[PDB]
Amino acid sequence: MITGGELVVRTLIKAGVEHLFGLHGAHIDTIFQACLDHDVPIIDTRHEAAAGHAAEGYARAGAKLGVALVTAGGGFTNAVTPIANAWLDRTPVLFLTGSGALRDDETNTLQAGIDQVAMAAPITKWAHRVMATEHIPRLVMQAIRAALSAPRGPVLLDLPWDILMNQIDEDSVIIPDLVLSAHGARPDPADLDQALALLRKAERPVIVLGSEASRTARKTALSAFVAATGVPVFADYEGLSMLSGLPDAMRGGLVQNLYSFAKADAAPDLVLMLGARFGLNTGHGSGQLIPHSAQVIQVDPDACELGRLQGIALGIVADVGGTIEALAQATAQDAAWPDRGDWCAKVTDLAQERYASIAAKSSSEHALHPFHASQVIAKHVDAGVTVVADGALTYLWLSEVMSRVKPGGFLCHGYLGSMGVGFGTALGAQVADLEAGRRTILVTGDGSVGYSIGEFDTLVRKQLPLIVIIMNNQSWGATLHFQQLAVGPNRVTGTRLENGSYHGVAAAFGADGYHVDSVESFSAALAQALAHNRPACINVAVALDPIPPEELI
Amino acid sequence: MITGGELVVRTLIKAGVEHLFGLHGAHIDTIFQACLDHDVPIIDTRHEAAAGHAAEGYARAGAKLGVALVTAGGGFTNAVTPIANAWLDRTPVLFLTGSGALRDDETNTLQAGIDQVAMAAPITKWAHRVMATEHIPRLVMQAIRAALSAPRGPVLLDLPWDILMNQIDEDSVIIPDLVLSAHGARPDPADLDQALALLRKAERPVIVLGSEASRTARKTALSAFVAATGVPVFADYEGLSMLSGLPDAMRGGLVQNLYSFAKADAAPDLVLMLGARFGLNTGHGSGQLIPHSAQVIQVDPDACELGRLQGIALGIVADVGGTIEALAQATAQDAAWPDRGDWCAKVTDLAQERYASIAAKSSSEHALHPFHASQVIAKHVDAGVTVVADGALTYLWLSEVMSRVKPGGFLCHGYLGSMGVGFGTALGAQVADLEAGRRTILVTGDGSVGYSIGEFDTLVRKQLPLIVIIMNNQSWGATLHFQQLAVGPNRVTGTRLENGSYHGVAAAFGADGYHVDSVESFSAALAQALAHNRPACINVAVALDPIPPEELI
Amino acid sequence: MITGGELVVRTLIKAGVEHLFGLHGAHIDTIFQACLDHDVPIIDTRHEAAAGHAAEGYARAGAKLGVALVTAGGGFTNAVTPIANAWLDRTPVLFLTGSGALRDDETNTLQAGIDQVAMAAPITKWAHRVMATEHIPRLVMQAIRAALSAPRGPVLLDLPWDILMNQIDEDSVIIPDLVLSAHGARPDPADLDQALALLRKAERPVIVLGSEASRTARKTALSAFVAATGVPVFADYEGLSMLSGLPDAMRGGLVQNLYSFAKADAAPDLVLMLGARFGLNTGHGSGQLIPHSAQVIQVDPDACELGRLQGIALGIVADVGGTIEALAQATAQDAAWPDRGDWCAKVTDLAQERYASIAAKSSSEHALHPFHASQVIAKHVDAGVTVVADGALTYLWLSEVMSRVKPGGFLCHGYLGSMGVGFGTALGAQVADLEAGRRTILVTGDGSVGYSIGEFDTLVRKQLPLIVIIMNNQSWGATLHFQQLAVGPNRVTGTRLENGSYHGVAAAFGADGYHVDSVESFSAALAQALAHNRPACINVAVALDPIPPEELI
Ligand SMILES: Cc1ncc(C[n+]2csc(CCOP(=O)(O)OP(=O)(O)O)c2C)c(N)n1
Ligand SMILES: Cc1ncc(C[n+]2csc(CCOP(=O)(O)OP(=O)(O)O)c2C)c(N)n1
Ligand SMILES: Cc1ncc(C[n+]2csc(CCOP(=O)(O)OP(=O)(O)O)c2C)c(N)n1
Ligand SMILES: [Mg+2]
Ligand SMILES: [Mg+2]
Ligand SMILES: [Mg+2]
Repeated sequence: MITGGELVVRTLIKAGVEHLFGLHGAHIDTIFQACLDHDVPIIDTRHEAAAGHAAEGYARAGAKLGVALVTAGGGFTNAVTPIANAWLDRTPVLFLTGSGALRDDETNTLQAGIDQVAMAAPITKWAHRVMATEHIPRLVMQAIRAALSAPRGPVLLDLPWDILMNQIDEDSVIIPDLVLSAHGARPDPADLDQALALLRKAERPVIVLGSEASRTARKTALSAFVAATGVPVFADYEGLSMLSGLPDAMRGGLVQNLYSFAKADAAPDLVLMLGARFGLNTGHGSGQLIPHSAQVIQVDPDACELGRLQGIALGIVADVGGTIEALAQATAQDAAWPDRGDWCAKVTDLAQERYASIAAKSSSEHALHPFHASQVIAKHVDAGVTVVADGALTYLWLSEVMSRVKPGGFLCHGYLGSMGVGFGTALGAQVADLEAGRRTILVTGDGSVGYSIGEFDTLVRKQLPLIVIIMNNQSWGATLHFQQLAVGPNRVTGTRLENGSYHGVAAAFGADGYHVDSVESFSAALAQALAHNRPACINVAVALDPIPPEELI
Repeated sequence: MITGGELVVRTLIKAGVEHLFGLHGAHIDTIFQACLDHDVPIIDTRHEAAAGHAAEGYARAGAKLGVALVTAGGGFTNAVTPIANAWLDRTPVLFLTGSGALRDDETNTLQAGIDQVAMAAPITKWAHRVMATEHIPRLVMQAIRAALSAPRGPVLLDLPWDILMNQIDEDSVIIPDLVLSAHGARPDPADLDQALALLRKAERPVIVLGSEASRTARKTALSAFVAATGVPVFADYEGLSMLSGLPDAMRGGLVQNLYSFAKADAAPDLVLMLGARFGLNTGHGSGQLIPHSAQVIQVDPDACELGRLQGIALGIVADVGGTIEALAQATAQDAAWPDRGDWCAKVTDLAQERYASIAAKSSSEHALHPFHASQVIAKHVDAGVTVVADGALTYLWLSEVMSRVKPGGFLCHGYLGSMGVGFGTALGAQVADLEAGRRTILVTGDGSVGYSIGEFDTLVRKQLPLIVIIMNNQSWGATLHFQQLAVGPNRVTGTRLENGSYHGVAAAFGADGYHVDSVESFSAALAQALAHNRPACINVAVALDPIPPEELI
Repeated sequence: MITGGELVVRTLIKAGVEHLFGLHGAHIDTIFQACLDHDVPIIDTRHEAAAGHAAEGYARAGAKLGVALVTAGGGFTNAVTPIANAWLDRTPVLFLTGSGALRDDETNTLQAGIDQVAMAAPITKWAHRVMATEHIPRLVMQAIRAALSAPRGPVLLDLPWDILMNQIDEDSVIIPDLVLSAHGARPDPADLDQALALLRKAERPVIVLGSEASRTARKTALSAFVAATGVPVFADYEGLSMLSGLPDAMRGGLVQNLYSFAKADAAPDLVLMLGARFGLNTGHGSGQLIPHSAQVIQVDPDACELGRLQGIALGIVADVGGTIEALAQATAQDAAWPDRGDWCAKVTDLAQERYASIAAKSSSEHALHPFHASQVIAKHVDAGVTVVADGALTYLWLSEVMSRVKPGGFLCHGYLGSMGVGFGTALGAQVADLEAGRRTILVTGDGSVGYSIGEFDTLVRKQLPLIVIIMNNQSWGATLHFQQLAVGPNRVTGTRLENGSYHGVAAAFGADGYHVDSVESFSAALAQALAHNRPACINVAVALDPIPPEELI
């Protein structure tokens, strides 16, 4: 005789999950008991939103399934921002929630009576309420299959208190394996051929990676394909870390710096989009990054994304990882590829030029320029580090130093653009980075850090050595800029935050707190915090007036 | 200057659509005007349900996109049953609906004020309301891409009266092409290898086809793969017609007759499921058709379906058509395949034995046995015929004669099990069959025909030579059987239909009407109607008491 | 030991329901068995849509709860149009639906796996799935209270097959009474005073009744209020029959004929709206019926409706029935009311003038004018007759003769404006009219009758003596008019219906069939059918070209 909670955890074990992120409630205590018995850690936070964002972080930074665990009612409703974020970001999280007992349904009782499945339906791949304890294993496994397959996304499994506490005889119900191929589907040989023929006869070809390249992590395949063709590779934020293993001469970097190419007479001839959607990060349908004049080969698992905002030449529905593999295989059997050395140097030179351009207009005459601050962070970024970015102006500036470095992970806002998401995200990422030997750095704004500032307590309780760097410009920055730029100099309201010692908050939570206002003071602080196996907060006084290039766009 | 309706039709044209199925309304009259101008026929019915099912029938029988067109309000709400059916049936239909003008939203006006998108969300791949006339082309095309890619399914595009009537200058908005590869994704080489290895070392292997094999229609690939391996092939209803081109010795027929295999000591060793889900048609998780002892290779575009009710050996998420192609390609390069002649003969003999078994207990001592009736239909079934089946007992009987024939199409109930769906389905099918030179026969129940009996008018108006065969047992038959069988002999209520001359109704609508009660009278009637390029109704008096084998299950 | 189906029926009994309207299915057979045992008739139709509309008709014509009963899957989806119609019409129907068993949820099984509750949520007052058999009584009763209270509306109760078949010991679960006051809430005395003060100092005051006056049927109170004040009373379609008991001199008739009042210098001074919403029937916010210059007193149970499209003077949220009562009570204690005889005559004269105006332009030079046809129906309309109206042009013409007669019921399209709804509606109404001794006449279009033409069978099987009058103009009339009027003379497509003997269809179903083409032939036919306790169809050949005054609007 065992509980439905046991059933959940036994299935999670068989799926290979090793960590869950949650906040306790009576409704879901059978899952806690089971995890205690099985030595499965639940990283318990101070807010369900932080718990959900940790699950995302864990998934995004480890390329794993993330699992979030929340109680009925407010437990679920506090998880909604994570679910929506993961939905837009194509990130694989199983959200497990409690709900009211099915017996005594519709009795106006504690934490019951909200349609949690209806609320999640618009923003999950699947959302469903379990009706019987016996169904737990097959439904947990089905939810996980939905989460993990292309395009990845969140799933909500709602488990009534009733269903969880009820006891059945183990050995009346079978726990299935996760039987799902790890290699995705790949293009038809004729599409691959055509794609390769177009790639071969292009003068200025370019590859753009998006989130699905990251989720599948086919690093050795990518790098064989890139080495054979010499075609320079860009990424949106989520795909960036997939460039870390490529040879320098073909790291184009973040797609944004594709911006100035047209006016340099170097607008790409052809673009191979591998899970990079037409939208915010790729410049919508504007043709400012992905030129209207270019032939586009788009590979996405969702047919809707294929040429959504712009005409394309070849539309392939397939898995991105499977496709990368296929390109490598076809390309190992090839080796008649034109040089592209000149084109690669041009790509390199343009990225380099934007950087030096920015550098030529940055200061400290009584105050630290956000670009200078980002540079200080940049010199510590390599494959042994995951960078998590939050807070508008902060990350638009940070982005300019991200292309020339090679992070193990880079986790920035997706389409949701939700301020505050970073803290939970970074905490989940650090958990995943512990097995891989990486340090997680969170770079956030003074506004954004306030959303989840209580997580400092969690960092100390759980001994997670996350470094939280706050770019402190005394304001909701991008948003203050909008008011001045779009309305007028004296139209600034509700956008100032001229109060609060954030390092003191961290100190009062047990975390090491630093405050800095200079290139040299910040440098020393970050170095000292990296040297300690200890969580930290670095409160960086930074100038507000400078406008990052990406903002004017 | 052109209308939003023009924009819709121009985009449909470029997608290659050649017929729409609808019922007129003022709200959507711009689409009618445009179709009139471009010579695009709209097949207008007597009920939006019939229109919607016609779109299904056209898609299912032509392996094409089907397009339904309904007005705001009741237009949409009448279309809901077709949407749900297509959803469960993985059938590609674009449902185009009017809705209230966005200007004067929330003014309690005619046909406005129901959230049509919210209603369709639970049963569509995508459902969305267009907000601007300029968006019409990219959104129509996006909707079509979603409909057509794996697994196929319905899509609802809601077009406000406002948005449709409003005029823009053509040449300010571009009409995209349909750029979407026609070949689906295929398995990773290593998964294919493993699948083929398991297939090669099996003793009693079996292939089971489901709806996706049918949507992709890779007939020449399938038959090359079957010819190379000699592996017998079964299908659920929707997959059946895909067996019409295979050599007889490997036509297992409908999956149901896999039922008696276990007790004959011939339970399959291995089963290759190509788009056949675990569910109603495959015997759920019971192992009565797909044995628990068998190794299962499942190929489905939705990872959810992979081993949903039962353990599997290999779970591949890929397109079924692309998979079939890949198996043919790998299998042309092979030709070292074990005989399977004995096994195929065994498959053959079991199917044949079930048939003769049924035949040995069927009569006419004053009344025509439903099996004998089905046989009369069978002798007219070949590649030049699409059979559409409705009505419970009718189709459970019909199913027993469908395995030994080779129809160009077989369209039966799917998971929805919705009585009455057949009439509109057969009407759409007949439209698709006209270019292919086929005849459509509908075989339906006296109950089910009453759902859409007015479509006889549409047959006559539109000169569609459909033959409507009514198995008339004076009742909602299966449903009456349930009452006697599950409750008791004198517990029959609301299930009798002892009234109504259905051939008369057809005659009053201008269609040729026949009434028959015998093997010989029915035979003559069907032959005569097949000989005429004319729609017909054949009212067949048939016995009620007999229980089809499938019913006891 | 008893079934959940028993529980449903026992609770329905205690609520006082005496008829259900449904179509049988195995999933809901426990309800059929129970009704058979308790002598509760289920009127079984040929389409769930018809069943649902019958429930509406029964409720709308009897001022009762209507109860509809449909099976899982297609049974529910076919009911959707009735649900939506009842939603916009504020009509009290309990929709009881089957759904798949909760055990074996998510097994891809027959008729399961569509989120029926999600589909109904956007168009019900409450929609809910029952989780335990013990909950059936309290939940049925809850559903009924929701349906019956102000503003009335449809409710969906979803009862899994599981839940219905499962057996419990009766006497372990109590069946509650319907304990819900029959008298609605009434306005605060101060609001009533103010309303009465404004009404007393008005020069040209007017009352407009809507659906909620009809649901509560406070006939004796209304007529005491009207007799005390001498204030003329109008109604939208649904409120019309509430005018049948009032003195002639204060019967303004349908609100539409308030149209010409402004240009006659007689635009109302003040309007007391009793459940009449701003919307389609009251001319939206246009002030063509409810003048912008008038002081408006609006009484509605939904605060949202209060001045939704137009400024009002006094907004009261209360029940319309309770309010009418309160006005009668306050007004019995009053009797100092200004004359209004002149104003009433003026109202009378305007209505009369519109009628004579129309009459002066109607013909038969080879063809029967729709107006003349309506007049033939009018001479049989009194308190002993319920009129049901369908089909666009048909009812816009019929409406012009409705003001001067006094029907026991008038059931016309509401906001949904869904063609075809009439047939089931009239069938339900005739069931309700049987206890009250009334005859039901359906007046419908040739288009609309096609939607549910099979119900002629149901009329014969159930011996319901409905008379179905088809205004046959060989077309979807209003819709063809729109094309000529809005697009052009030769822009007529998919709007013609030049085929089909509708009377023949009725005769083939066992109903008396007539066809007529003249004032005198129609007159004889209608009289003969009224004389027989028998269902009938009168196919009326009617001219198409005439444009009803309401159409130009
Ligand atoms: C949850 C959420 N709240 C508000 C906003 C709107 N918003 C866009 S930028 C911004 C704030 C910037 O704050 P900060 O973290 O201080 O970063 P800075 O721009 O100062 O670097 C706000 C409020 C949002 N996108 N998401
Ligand atoms: C829309 C719908 N209504 C009701 C049912 C329940 N049902 C199962 S079998 C059956 C009807 C069979 O009647 P008929 O069309 O005459 O075929 P028969 O079995 O009588 O040959 C019904 C009504 C359903 N599955 N779908
Ligand atoms: C279900 C539905 N279908 C279509 C329309 C659009 N429409 C406006 S009136 C009308 C048809 C008129 O029907 P009929 O019964 O022939 O009316 P008449 O010819 O008497 O005007 C249609 C189709 C609608 N409002 N609802
Ligand atoms: Mg800031
Ligand atoms: Mg039957
Ligand atoms: Mg008509």
